[PDB]
Amino acid sequence: DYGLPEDFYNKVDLHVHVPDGATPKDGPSAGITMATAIASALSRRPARMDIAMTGEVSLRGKVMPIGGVKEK
Amino acid sequence: DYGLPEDFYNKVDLHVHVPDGATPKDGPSAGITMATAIASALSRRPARMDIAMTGEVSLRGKVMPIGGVKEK
Repeated sequence: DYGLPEDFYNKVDLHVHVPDGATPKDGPSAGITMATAIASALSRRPARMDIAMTGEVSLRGKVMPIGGVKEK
Repeated sequence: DYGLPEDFYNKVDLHVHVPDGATPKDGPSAGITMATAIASALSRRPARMDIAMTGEVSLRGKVMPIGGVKEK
C-alpha cells in the first residue's frame, strides 16, 4: 500500500537508534514515531519536518492514549 | 466450523500482545482469551464488544478450571 515489499522482515535488517528512551514515562509514548520512522526508512520516503509526534501503537494498529499530553 | 483460511499455520505469520507482561503467577488465566483472539484475527470477521472471559485451554479444546476466579 505504501511501496513496501511484501516481505521485508525476512530479508531486511534494522538498526533503530533512540536518543533518550529512558524517559520518566512508564511506556515509550513514542510509538507512532517509530512507526513512521520505519516506514520512511524501508519505503525510502522522506519524513516531514516541523511535525513532532507521539502516541502508542498496537499490533492491530490502534493509537492508544498516552500519559501527560501537556508535557508532550 | 469457524471460518478460517485453509492454510493459516503454514503461510500466515502471527503476533500476540498481552499487556503488563505476563502474569507472575503460575497459570495463564486467559487461555480461552487467546483461543478466541487467534480465531477472531484469522476469521477476518469483526469480533464483538466487551465480552469478558478467563481460564485455560487443553489440547483437545476444553476449558480448564482456574483458581482465584474471585478477584476477577
